[PDB]
Amino acid sequence: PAAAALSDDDRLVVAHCAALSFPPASFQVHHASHPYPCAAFAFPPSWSAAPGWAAAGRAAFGDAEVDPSLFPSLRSVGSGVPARANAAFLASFGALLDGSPLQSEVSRAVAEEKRIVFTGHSSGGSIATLAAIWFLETCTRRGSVNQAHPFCVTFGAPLVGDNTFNNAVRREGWSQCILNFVVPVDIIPRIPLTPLASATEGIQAVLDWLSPQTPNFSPSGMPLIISQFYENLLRSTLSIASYEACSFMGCTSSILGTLTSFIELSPYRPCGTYLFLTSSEQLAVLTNSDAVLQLLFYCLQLDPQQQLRDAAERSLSAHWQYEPIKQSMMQEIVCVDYLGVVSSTLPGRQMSSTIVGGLELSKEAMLSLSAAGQWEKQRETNQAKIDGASCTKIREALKSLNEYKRTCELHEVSYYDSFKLQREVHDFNANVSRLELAGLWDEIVEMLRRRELPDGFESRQDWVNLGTLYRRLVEPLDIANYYRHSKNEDTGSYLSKGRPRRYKYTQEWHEQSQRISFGSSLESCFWAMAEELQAEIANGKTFEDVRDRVVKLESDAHGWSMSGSLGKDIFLSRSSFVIWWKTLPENHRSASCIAKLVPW
Amino acid sequence: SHETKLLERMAASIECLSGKVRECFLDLGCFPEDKKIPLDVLINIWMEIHDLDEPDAFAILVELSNKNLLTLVNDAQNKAGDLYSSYHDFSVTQHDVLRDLALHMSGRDALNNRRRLVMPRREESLPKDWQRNKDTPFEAQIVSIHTGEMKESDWFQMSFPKAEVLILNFASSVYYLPPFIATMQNLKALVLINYGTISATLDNLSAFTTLSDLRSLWLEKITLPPLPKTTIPLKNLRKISLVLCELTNSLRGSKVDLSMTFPRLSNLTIDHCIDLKELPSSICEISSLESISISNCHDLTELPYELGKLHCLSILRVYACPALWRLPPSVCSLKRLKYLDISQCVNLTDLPEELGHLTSLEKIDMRECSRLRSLPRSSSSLKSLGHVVCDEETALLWREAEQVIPDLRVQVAEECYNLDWLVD
Amino acid sequence: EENSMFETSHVLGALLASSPLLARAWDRCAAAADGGASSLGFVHGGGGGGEGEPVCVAFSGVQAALSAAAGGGGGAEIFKPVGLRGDAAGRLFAPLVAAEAGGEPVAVQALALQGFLRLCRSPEFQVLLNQIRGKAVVFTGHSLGGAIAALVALHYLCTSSSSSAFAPAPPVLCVTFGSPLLGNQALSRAILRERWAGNFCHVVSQHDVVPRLLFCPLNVIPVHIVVGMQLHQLPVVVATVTARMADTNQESLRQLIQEHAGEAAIEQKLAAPEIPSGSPYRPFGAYVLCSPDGAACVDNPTAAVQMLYATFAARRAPETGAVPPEAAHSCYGDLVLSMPHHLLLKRRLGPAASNYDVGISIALEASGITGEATEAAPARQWLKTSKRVGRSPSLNCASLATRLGRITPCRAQIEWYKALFDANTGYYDAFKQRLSPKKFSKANMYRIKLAQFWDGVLSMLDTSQLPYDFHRRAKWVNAAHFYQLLVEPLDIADYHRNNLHRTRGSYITHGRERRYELFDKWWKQKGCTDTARRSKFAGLTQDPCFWARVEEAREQTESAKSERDMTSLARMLEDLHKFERHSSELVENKEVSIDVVAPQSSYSLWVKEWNELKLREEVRTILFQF
Ligand SMILES: Nc1ncnc2c1ncn2[C@@H]1O[C@H](COP(=O)(O)OP(=O)(O)O)[C@@H](O)[C@H]1O[C@@H]1O[C@H](COP(=O)(O)O)[C@@H](O)[C@H]1O
Repeated sequence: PAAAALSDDDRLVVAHCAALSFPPASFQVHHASHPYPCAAFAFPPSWSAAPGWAAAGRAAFGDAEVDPSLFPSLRSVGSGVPARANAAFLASFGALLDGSPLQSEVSRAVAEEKRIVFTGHSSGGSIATLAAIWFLETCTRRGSVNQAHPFCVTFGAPLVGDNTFNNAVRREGWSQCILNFVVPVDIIPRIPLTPLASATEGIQAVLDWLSPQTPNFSPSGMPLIISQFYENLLRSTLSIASYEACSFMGCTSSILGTLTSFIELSPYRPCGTYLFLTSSEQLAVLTNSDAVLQLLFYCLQLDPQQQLRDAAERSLSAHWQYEPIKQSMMQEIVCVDYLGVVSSTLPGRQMSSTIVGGLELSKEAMLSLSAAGQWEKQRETNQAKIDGASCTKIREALKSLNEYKRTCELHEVSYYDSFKLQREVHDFNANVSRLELAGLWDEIVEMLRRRELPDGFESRQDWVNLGTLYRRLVEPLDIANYYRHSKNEDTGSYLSKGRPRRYKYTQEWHEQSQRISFGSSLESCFWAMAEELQAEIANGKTFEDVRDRVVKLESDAHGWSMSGSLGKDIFLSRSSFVIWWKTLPENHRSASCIAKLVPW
Repeated sequence: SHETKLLERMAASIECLSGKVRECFLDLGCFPEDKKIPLDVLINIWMEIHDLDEPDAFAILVELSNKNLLTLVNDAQNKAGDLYSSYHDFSVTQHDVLRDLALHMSGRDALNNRRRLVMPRREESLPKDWQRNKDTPFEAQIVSIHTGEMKESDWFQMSFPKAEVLILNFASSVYYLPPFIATMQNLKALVLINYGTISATLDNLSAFTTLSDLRSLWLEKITLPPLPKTTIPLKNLRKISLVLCELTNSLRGSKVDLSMTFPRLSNLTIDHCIDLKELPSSICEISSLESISISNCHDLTELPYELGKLHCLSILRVYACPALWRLPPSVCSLKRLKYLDISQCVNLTDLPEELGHLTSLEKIDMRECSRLRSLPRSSSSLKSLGHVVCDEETALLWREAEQVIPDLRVQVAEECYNLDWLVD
Repeated sequence: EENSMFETSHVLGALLASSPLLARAWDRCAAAADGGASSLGFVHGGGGGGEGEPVCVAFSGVQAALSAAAGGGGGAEIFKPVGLRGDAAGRLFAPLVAAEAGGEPVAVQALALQGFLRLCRSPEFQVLLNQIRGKAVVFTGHSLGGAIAALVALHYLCTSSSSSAFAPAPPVLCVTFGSPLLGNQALSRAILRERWAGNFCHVVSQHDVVPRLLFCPLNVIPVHIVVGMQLHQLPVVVATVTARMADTNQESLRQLIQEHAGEAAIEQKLAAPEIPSGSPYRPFGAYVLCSPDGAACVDNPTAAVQMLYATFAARRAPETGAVPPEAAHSCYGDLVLSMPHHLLLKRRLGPAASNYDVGISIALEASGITGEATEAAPARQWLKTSKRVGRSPSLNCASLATRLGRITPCRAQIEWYKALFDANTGYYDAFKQRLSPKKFSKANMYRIKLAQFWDGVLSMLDTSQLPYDFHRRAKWVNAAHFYQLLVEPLDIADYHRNNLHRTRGSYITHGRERRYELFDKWWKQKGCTDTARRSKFAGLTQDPCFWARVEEAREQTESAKSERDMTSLARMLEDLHKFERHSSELVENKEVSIDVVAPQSSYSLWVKEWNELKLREEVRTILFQF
């Protein structure tokens, strides 16, 4: 990860953001020309548990779905599952977009050719993360891809998002644009891990202590509710860390599934690059999300001789210690990698609580970090195998099927009709190639479901183009196999009930790349809609009852033929569609949008 | 017409080739029309007729096939070009026009006392012209007969003093051997291919006693009658080919010393034997045997225990035998073995532990042996293996043996699917 | 290898300890122990958080212990195992024992069964069962009563499958908070085969005697000490039971139970079912071995026994006095309060080969064993035996996908063979009659290959090398359904060609393969968890066993053609009429393939023979009454 190292321009930007966040709704605009012209948008923090942090809802964690209009890419490409985030934080950002003039200010800086950045402290930095993603979505959708990527600098921001949310940003490649500075003893980033709505009194109490405006001059000291809340926070952090630890370690126990329904697990996961402030001269940089989550707990373990009241006081005061970042960033700071150093350490040797980058971790912490590092290496190894023998075999099978299509096209027949009959040896050979292709593609889909591959696999143009070619050449063959075995009379329609998941995944990959409406690229599944129409017309229904569906089919065929996505074997004067069309009533045939594409 | 405009061109092209090649072309023409011709029987009859025991017969066959004169059908799952395995996996198919030209060339000779007598028709009765010319028996070396259900009364007196081979193609449930089969004193090969969909029996067994100097036999779809106590020594017999023959345990009840009935038998081939529980142990008492080939037998449960008594076997080809599960230990004590084939043995649990004693072994074929997942350690002592064909799963097993034996080569072969089974 | 493998038991133990579920369970257990002398069970309560917290129900079996102590111990008299299929009431555990054949039925402890029956007598228990229906229930309890709770939990789950016809069953978790062994290995196998072992937990103290005293043979089992330990939880026969405590050597008793546990912990490796001298009691579910340092969760029953023996054998320093069973069984609250505190402490360390060894050592220290003692030397090796070696199940499924893709062309060739003979006789009759042997051999080869591949898949499933959700995936279940519907008639033809129906028995009852039954169950579950008339005959027959029924009907008709006894022929004609009606209904809906309606198919011949038999006056008279 060479991108982990911070360039001199990046360090200067971070130092400028720190000054604005910690000066010596109401967003602030700051313009600076050092090192390059830039505009900074600061977001004030929130010191209210409700509705600032937790809204009014029956959910125990305050999670809500993301608005599709504002964030159309924050979703699972394969399955279409929308991402989730904090309800209060999402609502606050939406108010700024509609009410605040922030939408006008960000456009002006773009017109000034200035790279924009987002900065914030505590809950303010959480909103800045959403703002940076929103700017990325607008630029990506339009043709202005030359715009500079936003810089999201956060200082101790609470965890916001979900597993789907974290996966989406990594797939696009926007994780490098988000920088998170977190003190190892800070308590604020770990607050979302404990249930927020269930325990609001404790959250409000600690927020009042951390609020600079709120006076905190209790003669006795920290209230007992805060001390009790700290103990519950540590226990809650242990539960979520342990549950996620078994995921990448290989536990696979039948009791884990049942325990999920009986214990409360926080859905929030770390997102972006995290830079732990281990010391003044060192800055641990971690990019793996799993490693960051483990570090959030093992860095708060109690000392051998210390009370929970004393530990809570240090954690509370650590939230207001990000000020020396600006002064330290001016000089060179060793950006020592943490996952590499832990992995480089020999097993057994130096297994004690060594410095290991300045943070004296525990024995279980070393094992957890090592397991997380090996999990990342395993995923890279799986991609190498898929990109090797598997990729070569797919291309050879496609070449064989292309020749079969060419051979049938020379006899003025469609390869769809020929495959449906399955008369000669050529049809059998095509069937063998189709079965081999299905197995190779299913392995890729199966591994993607369980996250055994890097998040950027679905964004590579080589695989997207290969999937489109595979879909637009073999789907009609699969449709013919479905209807030649009379599988539509015992299960259902091809487009409704029985459709391979691999074709759905490939279609969604192509739609996302071209930024088109989802579910509109149905050119491959053209014969399926035609066969169903021919089935209904012969099941008792008349043409007048289904003429509404016929004209929709004709309109889609005309539009696809203009772009060229439509197959060239549909109007070869000997296909089933051409013969069926001529048998239609003369009134429809006389006035149709495909009256000239047919080989009359 | 086409006889002089086009057929005469092919006749003149054949006339360019002189002697052995032309007579080989005529012999191929005499074979049944549109029928798959195994390579082994064709090579055997060529060696018998033209004395081409040397590989010059193979060279002549290659030269003939190089001029688009005969089609050499070759199995797709074959990694050997012109090896011993390929020598028993090919087939020869001739074109109709070339066969018609050969028939015209044969008809150029006299009707009687010709060199080759062929009747290219499916008429149930015997040819009337041959009956008219039955007064003067012919001396044709090759005679072709194509009749349906024929009984003893449906025959008349023929003789062939100089004949060495005869082809009999028929389709019926029973058959009676014609009396004139007792006329050739130098008959060397007999063909009894049956087109009947039902199993066909044979009659006139005493005629087999009259047969002498016979060295080849190719039965197909024929129910083998039980062998009686009578010796009937076919001393000159060397090769027997049984394809789709239902023994019906007739040889099970026969207890005759096979060292005298078939003393010079060398090659035995059992193909597509539908009903065969176990081969008799008497076949282990023939020391002259050198090539056993059991193919597509789904009922053969166990090989004979005393298989090592042969002490002369060189090629063992037992493939497509799902019922077989273990190999007899005596196969370890079988010197001079060079080609072992256990391909498509789906239910082969393991190999014998004394495989190391199998010296001079050169090629092992264990393709599609899914159950076989362990190899004996003695296999590391085979200092003669040079080529092994097997799947990828057993490649890891052979990875240990390939280090000890430097010249050992492991070839990975994948299953191939075809639709030829329907063609027939 | 070892460097790439990590130990996960301590992580699961920490996850269990961090959650307040154990604390709430112990609070309910203490509430029951404080005055549950009434016939009604412990107060359900719910905790106020009906949605946030699942309903927590405790079960104290002190009254059952008093009833047992009234009749005295006698020696195994209260510990004699009792079956479920034959004895007691099989209605409660019909899904548990509806197929029992091996080493006795599932069986259960007599005292736990008596307590369960006593609880079932009270209508308030049934009312509470009705109230908690459709929700999540946490079943707790201390000592034998906890085991009783487990039984109750089982019963609840044993009925949940009845209610969860379409939707998945609600999650119910039982803890039993430390109880003696309930069932033998048969019960554990029955629970595991139902995918039902993940709903039970067990927390056992390091030096507790009750959870491990059942390891000794039943003839020497100290019933008195266990019944008195249960009695001790009651607030202050009782004098006589407490008198048995004093007249018992703690050191000698510890020696006996340690010897018995050592004898029983190594018998698994030397599996000798011919010599079942030891007590049949075996643990089930997952055991959370707890200690003041921490916890360790073990799921392998053999590893559970090994770890239990290791942790009891490993004694603390001799300066500590002999641990009394009362304190050992009555200190669980202190441990519940202590383990999270110790797990939240960053204890500084004061030449490990690999990370796996470090994890094993950490788990052993959390389990409470003494590192300096020699008992840790075998236990580590035991911990190495429990862990499985191989690739992840996800990669196994990914490889199996391409394996199935490569094997499918055999099924395509079988389909071609079937389509070849679909116009004259049918592929079933052609396969049975072995017509065209040159193609029958190829069909048999492909069938054998497909059967071997599917048997290998099933064997991989049985070993637990595949994901638990394998049977709930559309691709695998539909592929299995296609393979079954296409190949099973060939298997039936092969079975009936060897005349196995007259020797082995009926194919549907005894001759059917486990693979086809599993595939049918998978299809049925898929249909439940998730019509226009067919204008043409289906490609494949919907009923995979239709041909077996046809053969049975033909045999019955042939027998009836010669049967003379009116009483027998009446029932055989009734069965023939039932099958004729079923076949007519199937044909009218066109749910059968065209090869069934083939002119020379066996179905047409059977129909002709049945009509000829019906033409008989006696058959017509018999059918007229029916
Ligand atoms: N009635 C059915 N019978 C048998 N298989 C079916 C049926 N309906 C769908 N399928 C297949 O089941 C898979 C769904 O699992 P899916 O991939 O979504 O994964 P999950 O849902 O578990 O995550 C898809 O591949 C469907 O493939 C289509 O059906 C033909 C099968 O023919 P084939 O056996 O030669 O392939 C193919 O031609 C394709 O038209």
